[PDB]
Amino acid sequence: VNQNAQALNTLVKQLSSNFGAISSVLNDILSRLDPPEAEVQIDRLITGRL
Amino acid sequence: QIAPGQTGKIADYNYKLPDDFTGCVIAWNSNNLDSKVGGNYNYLYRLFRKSNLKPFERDISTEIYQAGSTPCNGVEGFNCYFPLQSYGFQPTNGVGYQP
Amino acid sequence: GIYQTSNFRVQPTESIVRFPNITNLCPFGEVFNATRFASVYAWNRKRISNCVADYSVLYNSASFSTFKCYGVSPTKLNDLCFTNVYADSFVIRGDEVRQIAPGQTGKIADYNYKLPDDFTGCVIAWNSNNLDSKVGGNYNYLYRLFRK
Amino acid sequence: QCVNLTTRTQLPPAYTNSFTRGVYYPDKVFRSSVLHSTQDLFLPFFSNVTWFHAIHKRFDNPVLPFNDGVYFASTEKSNIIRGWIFGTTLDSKTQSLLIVNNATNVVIKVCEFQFCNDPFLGVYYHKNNKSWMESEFRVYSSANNCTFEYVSQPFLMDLEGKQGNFKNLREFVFKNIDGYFKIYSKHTPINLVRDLPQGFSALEPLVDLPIGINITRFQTLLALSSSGWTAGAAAYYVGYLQPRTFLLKYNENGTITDAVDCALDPLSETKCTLKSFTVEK
Amino acid sequence: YRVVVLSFELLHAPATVCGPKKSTNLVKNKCVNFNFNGLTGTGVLTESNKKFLPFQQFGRDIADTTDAVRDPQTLEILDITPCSFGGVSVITPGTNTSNQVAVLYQGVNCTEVPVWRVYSTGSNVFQTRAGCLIGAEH
Ligand SMILES: *[C@@H]1O[C@H](CO)[C@@H](O)[C@H](O)[C@H]1NC(C)=O
Ligand SMILES: *[C@@H]1O[C@H](CO)[C@@H](O)[C@H](O)[C@H]1NC(C)=O
Ligand SMILES: *[C@@H]1O[C@H](CO)[C@@H](O)[C@H](O)[C@H]1NC(C)=O
Repeated sequence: VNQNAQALNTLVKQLSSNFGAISSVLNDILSRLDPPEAEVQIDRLITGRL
Repeated sequence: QIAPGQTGKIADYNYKLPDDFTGCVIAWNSNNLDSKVGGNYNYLYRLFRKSNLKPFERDISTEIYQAGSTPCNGVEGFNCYFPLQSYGFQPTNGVGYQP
Repeated sequence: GIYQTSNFRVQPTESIVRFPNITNLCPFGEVFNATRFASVYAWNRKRISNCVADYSVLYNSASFSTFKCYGVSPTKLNDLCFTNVYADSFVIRGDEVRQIAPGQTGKIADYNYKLPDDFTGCVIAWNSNNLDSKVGGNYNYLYRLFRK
Repeated sequence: QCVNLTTRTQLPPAYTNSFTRGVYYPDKVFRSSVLHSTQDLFLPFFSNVTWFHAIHKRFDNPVLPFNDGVYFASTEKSNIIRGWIFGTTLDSKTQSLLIVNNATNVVIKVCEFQFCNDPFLGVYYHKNNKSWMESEFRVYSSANNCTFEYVSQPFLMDLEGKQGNFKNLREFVFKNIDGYFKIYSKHTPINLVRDLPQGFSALEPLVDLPIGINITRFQTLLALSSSGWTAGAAAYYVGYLQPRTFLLKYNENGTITDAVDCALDPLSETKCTLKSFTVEK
Repeated sequence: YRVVVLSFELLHAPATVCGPKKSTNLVKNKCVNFNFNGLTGTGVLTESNKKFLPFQQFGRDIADTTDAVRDPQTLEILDITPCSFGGVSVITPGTNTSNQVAVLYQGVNCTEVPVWRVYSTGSNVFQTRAGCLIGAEH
């Protein structure tokens, strides 16, 4: 039980990292840049989460 | 502002290039060809719009634009303008302002 | 057997937004509707900061002869915001209201008050003939004609 | 007007051990029954803090630095400490900032002054009226340029009081980060003679201001013809903050109850790496 | 002519006069998308009993996910719950026998199943500990 809870916990916890992008919140990247630049950030985010 | 994804008056209101463009652009000055000291006001551009237009779309409507909150009718009114505007094309201008 | 497909979601319906009970306005009445302003040679300067600015009520008002902004579109002033505000108030001739634009020439633009080539701000002018004008001529208002 | 008071006895600087003091709420979130690990500017545990006191024959109000905020503590009665100054030069070579708790109002402002060597406020004592009347206000010599000012509501604060033991334990911590001046504070009733006690109590936030200037030094303002005086018994202590990592324990109601310093000694490091207050064999 | 010139500036120092904030009404008990003082999210809001301190605004969880907020205009506590989701399952005998099927919405209390539709109110809605079963008889 302990190992299962810990693995799930860290999975959820990996959603608040940067991976090199500007911010960890997708809405803030979308609502602060233009589509020709937000793409290069969203790509980093999706790579890390994958 | 012609390159894909750029911004500004032209790229935003009259001519929009798509982001997946696969083509070339050719540009050269024609000052001594079509510029007159009196001013070639045959050339007009759109200054205002309710919103930006889709890629490779062409707008020709001449209905007056409204800037202020108040509505407008007729042909002219305060803070309600004819959106078209002409260039001051003369050879005497500095670099860039030539056609 | 039994197979899996097609996740689903409840798909929220409407939107909502909230903010604090904002109440501390800027005293515009003391700079726009003051009893008397200064002359062009001594344009009065008043600073505004630390308050709430509402440009809608002044942009929709039509009693103003001219409302020309250069650094911001008129509708966007109610969506952006600032570090400092300064108001330069004065009184001029009705024919010299076109000289106050940045980079122009003329006696007022060259002797009294000039605007920089990259002025970020706005100019609001209105006629108040019946407010401070008299039959005998309110000579208290005067300008500069000679300067080095 | 401002004159130097030199009638004192001389003593060396004194140091004292700050066991567990100077923990504040790093942010505005709420949590319940949790252990959270934070990194921020704190006052290291069991550090040595500088100690200044005004007794009877002593009048000590020197200029001390201000780097990465400071923890200022006071064991006092009769409200003798009143003011605070800040600025890069404090001499109109650069901007300057001022906080004061007058007997009537609390004043805050940024301007360009020129402070004397020993500015102070002076309250007369029992001049046939039983009312210690504040009459001396010698902070600066001028105020050239101002970019922001403010003053709060007037009030009444007693300028009298004599106790055998200091009752007010006032703790303050100040920081200046990226143009925001932050002030956290807390008040406690204590019965101790000449020391800062043992105990745990966190400091809530009180104020944030958008000043935006460089601050490097500071100085206190103390409550006292041009020579001769009487200062009420009072003591204040100064400590400095450093970047550390702490482990904070939130109870059921979201109020901090205990903390652990993850760099003091190896046992605490073990506690910190396991994220618990008890470690098994 | 009386003239006034505004000489403000942009985007170089912490602002001091900003102004432009407007607020709508508050709703409850339906999945909506909200913005509380720049906290953007989506979910359903309910009345809670958590006891914030006077200076605290948000509330967070073990995994650092917000689950409680304080209404800026009236000082009250709202609990946030994400609205439902799950997978869909098709129970079928082979196509060699029949073209009839049953549908399982797993992990959903089918008081709100509807949000092909015919298998959303078809011939029954049977509740089981694994979810809502539609098209099969008890
Ligand atoms: C702190 O100051 C006291 C003063 O006596 C001294 O004994 C002690 O060693 C000092 N500790 C540190 C870490 O500087
Ligand atoms: C938490 O606060 C409640 C009242 O809000 C109080 O009844 C309770 O005793 C507090 N917690 C503890 C551990 O005392
Ligand atoms: C099974 O029988 C019970 C009576 O013992 C009855 O209440 C219930 O409705 C029946 N279930 C079904 C699915 O018919």
